[PDB]
Amino acid sequence: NKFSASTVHLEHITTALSCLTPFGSKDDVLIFIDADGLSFVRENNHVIKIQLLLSRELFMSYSYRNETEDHMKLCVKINHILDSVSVMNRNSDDIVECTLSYDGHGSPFVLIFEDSFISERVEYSTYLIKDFDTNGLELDRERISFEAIIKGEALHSALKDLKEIGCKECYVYAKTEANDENVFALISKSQLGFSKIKLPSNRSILEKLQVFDGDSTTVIDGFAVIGFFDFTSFDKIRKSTKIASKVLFRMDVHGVLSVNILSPGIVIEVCMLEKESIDEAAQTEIELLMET
Amino acid sequence: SKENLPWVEKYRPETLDEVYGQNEVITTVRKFVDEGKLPHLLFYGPPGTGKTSTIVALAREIYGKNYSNMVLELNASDDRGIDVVRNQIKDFASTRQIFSKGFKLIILDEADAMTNAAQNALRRVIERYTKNTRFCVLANYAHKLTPALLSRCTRFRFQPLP
Amino acid sequence: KATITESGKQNIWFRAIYVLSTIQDDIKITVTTNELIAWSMNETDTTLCQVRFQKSFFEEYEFKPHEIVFGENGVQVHKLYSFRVNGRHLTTISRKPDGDGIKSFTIAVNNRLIVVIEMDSLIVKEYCPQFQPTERELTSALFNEEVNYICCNSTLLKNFLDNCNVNVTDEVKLEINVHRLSITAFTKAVYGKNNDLLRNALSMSNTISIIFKLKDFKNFITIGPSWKTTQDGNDNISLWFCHPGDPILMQMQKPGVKLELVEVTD
Amino acid sequence: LQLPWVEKYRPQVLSDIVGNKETIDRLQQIAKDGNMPHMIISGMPGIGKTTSVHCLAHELLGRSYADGVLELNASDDRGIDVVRNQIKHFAQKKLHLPPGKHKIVILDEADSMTAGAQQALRRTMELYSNSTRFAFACNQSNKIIEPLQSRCAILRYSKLSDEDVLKRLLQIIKLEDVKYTNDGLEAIIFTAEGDMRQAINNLQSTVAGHGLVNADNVFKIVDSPHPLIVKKMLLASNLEDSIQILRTDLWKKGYSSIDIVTTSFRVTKNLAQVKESVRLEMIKEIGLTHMRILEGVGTYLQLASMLAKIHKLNNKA
Amino acid sequence: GEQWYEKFKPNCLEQVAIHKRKLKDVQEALDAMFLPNAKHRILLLSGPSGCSKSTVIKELSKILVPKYHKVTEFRGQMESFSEFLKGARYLVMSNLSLILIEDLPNVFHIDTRRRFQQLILQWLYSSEPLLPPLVICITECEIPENKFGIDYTFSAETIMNKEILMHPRLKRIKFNPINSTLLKKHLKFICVQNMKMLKEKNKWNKRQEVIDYIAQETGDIRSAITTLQFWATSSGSLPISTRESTISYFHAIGKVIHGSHSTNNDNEMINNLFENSNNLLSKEDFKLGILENYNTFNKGEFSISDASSIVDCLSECDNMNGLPESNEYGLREVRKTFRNISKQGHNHGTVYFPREWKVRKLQNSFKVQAEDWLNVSLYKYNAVHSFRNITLEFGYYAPLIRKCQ
DNA sequence: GCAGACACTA
Ligand SMILES: Nc1ncnc2c1ncn2[C@@H]1O[C@H](COP(=O)(O)OP(=O)(O)OP(O)(O)=S)[C@@H](O)[C@H]1O
Ligand SMILES: Nc1ncnc2c1ncn2[C@@H]1O[C@H](COP(=O)(O)OP(=O)(O)OP(O)(O)=S)[C@@H](O)[C@H]1O
Ligand SMILES: Nc1ncnc2c1ncn2[C@@H]1O[C@H](COP(=O)(O)OP(=O)(O)OP(O)(O)=S)[C@@H](O)[C@H]1O
Ligand SMILES: [Mg+2]
Ligand SMILES: [Mg+2]
Ligand SMILES: [Mg+2]
Repeated sequence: NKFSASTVHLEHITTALSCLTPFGSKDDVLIFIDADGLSFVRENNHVIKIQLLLSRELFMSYSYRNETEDHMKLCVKINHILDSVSVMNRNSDDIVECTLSYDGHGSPFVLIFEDSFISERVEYSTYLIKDFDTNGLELDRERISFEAIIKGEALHSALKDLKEIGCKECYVYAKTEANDENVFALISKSQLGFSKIKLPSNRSILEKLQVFDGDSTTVIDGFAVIGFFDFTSFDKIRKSTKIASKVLFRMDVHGVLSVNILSPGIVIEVCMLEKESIDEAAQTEIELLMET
Repeated sequence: SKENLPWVEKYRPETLDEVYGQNEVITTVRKFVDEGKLPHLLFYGPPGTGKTSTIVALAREIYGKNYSNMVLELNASDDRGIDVVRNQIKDFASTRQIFSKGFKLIILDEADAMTNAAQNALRRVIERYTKNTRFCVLANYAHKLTPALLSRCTRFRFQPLP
Repeated sequence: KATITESGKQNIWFRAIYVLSTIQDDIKITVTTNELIAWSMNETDTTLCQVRFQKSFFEEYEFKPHEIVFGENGVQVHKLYSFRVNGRHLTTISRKPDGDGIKSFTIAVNNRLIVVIEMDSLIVKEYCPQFQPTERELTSALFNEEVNYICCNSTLLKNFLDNCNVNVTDEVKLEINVHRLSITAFTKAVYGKNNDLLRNALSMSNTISIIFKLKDFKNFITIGPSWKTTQDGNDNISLWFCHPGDPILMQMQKPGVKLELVEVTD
Repeated sequence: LQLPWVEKYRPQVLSDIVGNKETIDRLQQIAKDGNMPHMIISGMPGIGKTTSVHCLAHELLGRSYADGVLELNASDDRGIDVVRNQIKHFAQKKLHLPPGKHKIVILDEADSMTAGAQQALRRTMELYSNSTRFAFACNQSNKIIEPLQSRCAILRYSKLSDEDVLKRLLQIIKLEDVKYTNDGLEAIIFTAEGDMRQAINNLQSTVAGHGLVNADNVFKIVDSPHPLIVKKMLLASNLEDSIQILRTDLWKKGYSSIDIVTTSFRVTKNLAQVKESVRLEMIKEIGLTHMRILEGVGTYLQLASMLAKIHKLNNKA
Repeated sequence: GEQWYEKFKPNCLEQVAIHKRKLKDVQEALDAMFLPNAKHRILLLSGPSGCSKSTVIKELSKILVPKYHKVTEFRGQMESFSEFLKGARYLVMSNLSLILIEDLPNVFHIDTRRRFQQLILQWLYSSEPLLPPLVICITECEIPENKFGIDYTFSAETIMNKEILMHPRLKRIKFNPINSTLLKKHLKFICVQNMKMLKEKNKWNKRQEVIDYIAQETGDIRSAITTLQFWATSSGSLPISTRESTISYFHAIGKVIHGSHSTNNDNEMINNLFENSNNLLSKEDFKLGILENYNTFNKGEFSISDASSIVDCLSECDNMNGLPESNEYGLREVRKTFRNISKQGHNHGTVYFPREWKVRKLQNSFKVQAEDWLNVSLYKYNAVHSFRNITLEFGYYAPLIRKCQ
């Protein structure tokens, strides 16, 4: 076997996979195996990209026997995996050991589950014909518009409050002041009218927040950054922020936004896409209501 | 690897110089892309004349390494229902480009096999989301296309190769 | 207007606004210097639900009717301001989040309703629903407090209401009989082409005239158990004059909230 | 990043719009007075209907265009409940407008919208006629139900004539400072056949691919419209000439047989200088050929046989 | 400003554009309803769009309610309408409010229309004391191209499945389009109301032909009022476009058979009929109508050769799998041959719907009878004979054999 | 477009 991994605590794996089910449940996940660990990436409509990474120390029997360039790809349907795993991993403290296997290329993804003298073995055939490779919605750190670190619980509560309101179009605000009264909020408009959820300047949920001038070194005060993001991406990310410790916000002048989720724990990084243009001249009325 | 493929796919053109016969169309589209102006090209002709090959070569020429995340290719093999079309193309066109300062090209192979409502939604998106997003229409049959689509899209005819 | 409350009255406020939204999609909210008035007139002109919030409900009542410039249609002479907003818009705003609490809530109007929510932590949520300033149609309230004596316990009545399978949407028949109130909830069977049962008759009754609605009655009684009333909080009342033609009158007295209800019978 | 000539020169005022002079003038008086009634605009696609509606709304509102319009298009969640709720919420708000001005709601491509949504629209207009107004944009008025057309004013749009399209072409040429020729402009008009957007696209292709606008360049970049060739070959007297015309045009330029059959059916339906019996016989033969092609027999021999039968019934031996 | 059709809303009963016979009929029906002995539980008033349906009930309820608000219009879902109907059930005494069902809820879905039907059946058969009056207004207008009833023609017969209509406690009064004389009188009333603005522009001297064209072109009073308002507001030299109406199912057959008086040439008439009414002329059970109605051109007194050619051409059209070209060819051939033979035409016969549903019902009855016969024969002993041979041998011989034994 | 019967004042 080229890749092998074993784990005893499947609660972490299943709660990490539950954060991918709102949109990634359909198909077309590109798992990566390397010396760093195990990673899953999902990208639909080329509008949002999610990366969930599993470290070496998470697995107990990581071997990774290879004699190549050390980068092998495989694409498997998520829905088959979810349907297979739904029946197992039942009850609590079932000490279900999961064994991962992949014989390089042309072999199905093999999962072995053992639960109280009862073993299971599911083979997941992959799809590697039209794999265009490369891909990735990456951004350069030399021109980051602003950086923000927020608590996971506050963001989860904000998103779960925003979801049921509606708000098919959402906005992201960034603002810094000289008196350390930093302003950060995710406002939106809906049929209800105007919805404003505000994250205060308290360091409990706004530990770090600075607005840059496109050089990632020159921090400035009194400058406003407007981010027009669709409701779909925020709805998809709401589940991913349900269980977390710290959430990192970072977008550049290009408008693409990278959100890092910390939960040692695993790291989840998601890349977003901004809308082409703001609706007419709305951004003006966003600030005009913000200092109102 | 190569040398193990059918000659139809083995000899697929990769550059605009590799497309023979339609010299006028190739020169016109080269002049269009040299000025950074893509006026919603529409390609019509008999099968085997090199429509999708020409658009693939053009996308390779004008983008290069941006084909993986800027070109949205839709065809008959993918579901093109009214809701699916409106959602997918609205999400693709409404989003701003990542880093490249160029128009976004969407290729629609076999556009004749879509419903009338889907074609109406597509022709509304063409005129609405056009600041950064362009459209390409490929179809061997024009009777199944809405006449409004043929008006907003510049029609190019692919003659049989001499 | 600026009315702020910091107590556990958010539950009863949300229950009342949900009742008003279920009765009518659009809720006409009229604010006066005396107290706070909220109501929603039925489409069938058979339901009049009145809820009153006294000045003791909030901690401040800084209302300035004379300073209102925009929306003079709803400003008429005790000067008061009237406006209407969608019930579903506000019910999803006044909801209590799961796993969290709200320590401060207030509602205000600008010169676009200015309503904000302040949870236990520092995070706050602000909403701007659209209202419409209407013509202080308080003649319904004039008929309501225009003005027998029946009193009974409310918790067993609420149990009867919520275990009677309101899904079939039957009618309620207040059978006073001689002395004991026997609450009944059944539907009337309908004949078919030849004595056929097009609609099944699900009848249930128990023993502890006039026929009125069932969801109105349930919504009116849900206000009681929602708020913990250690002091006062007496049971509901039922008032109705002779003949079934006139509507009925109900009142539920609370130290800070006044409940009224008018339901047209037959 | 240069916008195409179709979208770079979109008119912003009703004065720049050409075509139906009387209708444009009427729209100008409506904008000036402010009395905006419910309207339905139908006609040939790409003649300036949605553009005219947008220009009228802009001239009527000014600074109120930020909130005073709810442009619901075909490419949207055009259902029965969410659309009704959105229109109701739009109609249940008031803004600071003059008494002679009213809110305008634009529904482009109302033909494809579901009939239940049409009934919901009728309910919204009946309930909130005093505050907001509705402006429809479509190609034909047949798809709009009769009760909705009853509560509006219908303004049919005719095809743009030679003068208006030529004038617009001259203004755009002067704006772009491009050398042109009268013969080239005539060829552009002939290929457009009354279409404005198609004429602009053809002119843009001519100037990009060759520069100077000449008839030869226009004919090279784009061929003549197929209905004209179909009409030319159908009324040909001798069978040999019609056969040669159809071959050398359609098969050499690469036209699909089913498209040829459909165009011939449309031409025969719109034909004028033919008897009723001859027209119906030709329609029957067109239907037979269409069935043969749809089943799978769509070779040149079928088209040649169809022309032979048409000429046989024309000559009657 | 305010719309003319809303600003000039009628106040008295004489202002409503309603026929004297229609007004008397609706008055008598309502008066019968308001008595304690209710002959009709519900009132159904179908008709084309904008033929003054709702206003008749509005001013009638205005003038009759104080004798013994005005109406309770239901806003345009399922449980909401159920609650509305239940609340209307409890409005009988001291109010006497009429229940109006104008702008009925969504019926394009099967479930909502079915539940509407059971609600109507339940309220029609309710044996409860007294009765609140109820009026249902339905607009007859076919749904354009976007089955089995809906999406082909939206009318009273589409929504109600031949059970509510065939009820003793119902009075179906179909409404006709507004009369030309009444339309002219109402347009003249609007003009004499707007004398000042009429004299402001040069439109008073060119009024009679415009009024006549508007009255004779469309039968909708609201559309006529809107067209008059648009023409008066316009400076001039602007052609007027009206509300293009629809052609009924039998009207299409009449136009195909006899022709059109407005357009003598057949080609333009056929093209207009195909363009405006493609759905009606392309949908099934319409060629059957022509095949059953072509005999009434001269009460069956024309040449046999023309009829033979007609049916042969119809067979060729049916051979083309219902293509639009086939329909066009068949209609053109029928129109051409009737125009040719119309040199001697008088006393045309009446038209009827083709007897297609009765044949299907009889076929279903034959099928269920054959199934029962197979079941009883298989219960008695072993006998299988498929289905093809039954109609030829066992459909007649076995009944008489069983009867004799 | 067709017929059969009624409206309405000259
Ligand atoms: N101008 C050309 N010169 C040389 N080879 C060509 C040319 N055009 C097409 N081909 C060949 O034709 C093959 C298939 O052509 P495609 O462009 O993929 O299909 P198509 O011509 O677009 O027809 P369809 O039915 O619309 S997919 C290519 O792989 C080439 O080998
Ligand atoms: N009269 C005109 N004068 C100048 N440009 C015009 C005129 N009519 C159309 N155009 C151009 O054509 C473009 C398309 O016009 P539209 O109004 O979008 O077409 P349409 O009449 O709405 O029909 P559709 O969109 O196919 S349903 C406009 O943006 C203009 O650039
Ligand atoms: N003299 C008149 N007689 C009748 N209606 C009039 C008259 N003058 C104006 N109207 C208006 O014409 C309309 C006629 O109303 P109705 O036809 O009864 O409504 P409706 O039946 O719902 O019409 P549809 O079929 O839904 S479009 C109303 O809006 C009236 O205000
Ligand atoms: Mg192709
Ligand atoms: Mg348009
Ligand atoms: Mg009405």
